Amino acid sequence: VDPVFSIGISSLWDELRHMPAGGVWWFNVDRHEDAISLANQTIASQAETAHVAVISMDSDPAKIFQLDDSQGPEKIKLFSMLNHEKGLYYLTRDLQCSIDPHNYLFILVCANNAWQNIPAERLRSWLDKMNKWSRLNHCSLLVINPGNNNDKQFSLLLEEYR
Amino acid sequence: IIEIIVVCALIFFPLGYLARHSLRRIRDTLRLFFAKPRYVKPAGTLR
Amino acid sequence: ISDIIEIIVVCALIFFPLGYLARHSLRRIRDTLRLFFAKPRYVKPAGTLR
Repeated sequence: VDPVFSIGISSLWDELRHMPAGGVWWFNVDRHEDAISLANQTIASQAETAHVAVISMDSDPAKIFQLDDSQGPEKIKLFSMLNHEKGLYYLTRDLQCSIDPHNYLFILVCANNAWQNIPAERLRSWLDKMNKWSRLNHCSLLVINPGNNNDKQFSLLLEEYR
Repeated sequence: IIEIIVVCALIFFPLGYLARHSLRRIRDTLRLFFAKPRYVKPAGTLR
Repeated sequence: ISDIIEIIVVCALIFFPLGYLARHSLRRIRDTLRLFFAKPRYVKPAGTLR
């Protein structure tokens, strides 16, 4: 019943492209401009009835996130958070106070090296809470992290494959 | 007297049971109403 | 009349947390009941095949 969302990559097989509602998918990019372009393409590639929203850091999302005039949803919600760990920690409660997450998509475009100050154990706990919240609310979450030294973070993400 | 008190107790016991069963709903509604975003401030849904 | 209303309010007040704790600790109560005797039906242990 819950619709599946699509990633913004042209000529990509649906096996690596389709995303069911109620899970978490992680994306890392070499450059922040690549993150912005991917986020804009994902926004433009979603369905009209899809509920998609974007959360950014250290900027005003109203001036850096756009939609295609010919394709994409009619409207999306723009959210701004402080460049701090507490913002990421409270994200769930803030969005619950703001948006009903059922059949609704998260796109978290973080700043450059934003996930460098997060400790390993707290990151694991946060990921577990996000996954449980996604399953409970049947909501899908996408995180785009522009970073260069996330090899240890990549290994940690691999270890939490469940 | 005692009979009416027992009736009220019988009323309120499943009532509280159902209220607890909707704990998540109550919490969600209260968070919607009070609306305390401590760190994530919605800038605005853009067109 | 007034005392009747007071007593009704008192009973409601005492019995609301009664069911609140009944639902809150329901899982623990079921676990303790399972522990005591319950009814281990259907699946039955055959034996320790060493």
